[PDB]
Amino acid sequence: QCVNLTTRTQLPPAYTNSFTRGVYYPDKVFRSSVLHS
Amino acid sequence: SYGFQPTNGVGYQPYRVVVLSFELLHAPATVCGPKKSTNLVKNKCVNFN
Ligand SMILES: *[C@@H]1O[C@H](CO)[C@@H](O)[C@H](O)[C@H]1NC(C)=O
Repeated sequence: QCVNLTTRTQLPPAYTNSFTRGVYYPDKVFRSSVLHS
Repeated sequence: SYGFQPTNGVGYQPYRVVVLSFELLHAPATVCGPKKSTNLVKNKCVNFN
């Protein structure tokens, strides 16, 4: 049922700023009230 | 491929090897030993495992 999508009007690229969403919790540890790096 | 023979090779006999790779100091463990548990007595200087 797969088929190439027709009317694929090419569009210019879009950009944005990452701001302040780029991290996670590196480990399974409850370090609290700490400034760990 | 190598010529696996019953006894003609004499040496170079097949070796079934299995390698285990544990991972420690992580999320709560799924595999542990056969040791059993006890109570959780509090407010006392006790050893814990
Ligand atoms: C749609 O086009 C792609 C790219 O040429 C091709 O690989 C695919 O088989 C086509 N699908 C059909 C249903 O013709």
